Amino acid sequence: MSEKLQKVLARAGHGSRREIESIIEAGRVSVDGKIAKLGDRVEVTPGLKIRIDGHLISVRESAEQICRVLAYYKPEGELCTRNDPEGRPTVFDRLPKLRGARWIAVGRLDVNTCGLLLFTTDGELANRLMHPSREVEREYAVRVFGQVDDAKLRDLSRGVQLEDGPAAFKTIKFSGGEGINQWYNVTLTEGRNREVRRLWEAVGVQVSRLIRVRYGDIPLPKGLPRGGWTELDLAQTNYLRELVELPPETS
RNA sequence: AGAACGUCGUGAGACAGUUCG
Repeated sequence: MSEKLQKVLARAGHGSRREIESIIEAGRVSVDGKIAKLGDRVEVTPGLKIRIDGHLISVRESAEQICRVLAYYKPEGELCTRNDPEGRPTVFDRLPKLRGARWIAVGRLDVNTCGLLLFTTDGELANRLMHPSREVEREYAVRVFGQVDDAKLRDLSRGVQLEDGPAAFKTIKFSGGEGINQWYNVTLTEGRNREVRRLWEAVGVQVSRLIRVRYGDIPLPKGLPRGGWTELDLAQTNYLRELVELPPETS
């Protein structure tokens, strides 16, 4: 009943897992006064003393960790990265400051794509939401141009061959016309690169606009400005946890 | 082949990884 040291320290807000591995590898991290090595595990208990460069780090048990969730209306022009080699804007730039924890992005969006991005302090929740084993729904509003008929919708639902293998939309619903364009709401239960655009392209349809409008049981909040965040309340956080079989928080 | 982040994993490697660039 233990965890890799870098998992614990990342949860505590002291860097990413792999960043922390570098610090461990450099002999800078100790447990109970003894230098830790890469791969070491610890069991968080009240008296455990983990230090980085001699400085004590306050840590928490995994199951008792802070589980906050934000809904963010990700705007075009921001990257889903914590460290862009080129220094371009990121989705983390305006999120509220946290100590003793950090925001984890639940998946990524393309820079030029708008829509809902969840963040959470709880990396178990994050992975359970992202990993396709639990088949969490991602819903997009898609504006397309091209011939579409029920046969095409059938093909997209039953599986088409993409460059990186078979893929299918889980649901597809016509949501309205506009000009020489139609809107559809579609869902996927995985998240391959540009998958929504590439599915439509595979059946000869081009995508002019693409907005992520729901992740799991959390819709893009009504009235949330583009580029704005809002924090989910306890009930909503618990609903999201329950979706991926995590127990509810009481706080 | 340029990166990020989670999750497993005494470090060798992994995921039904994530709409990265």
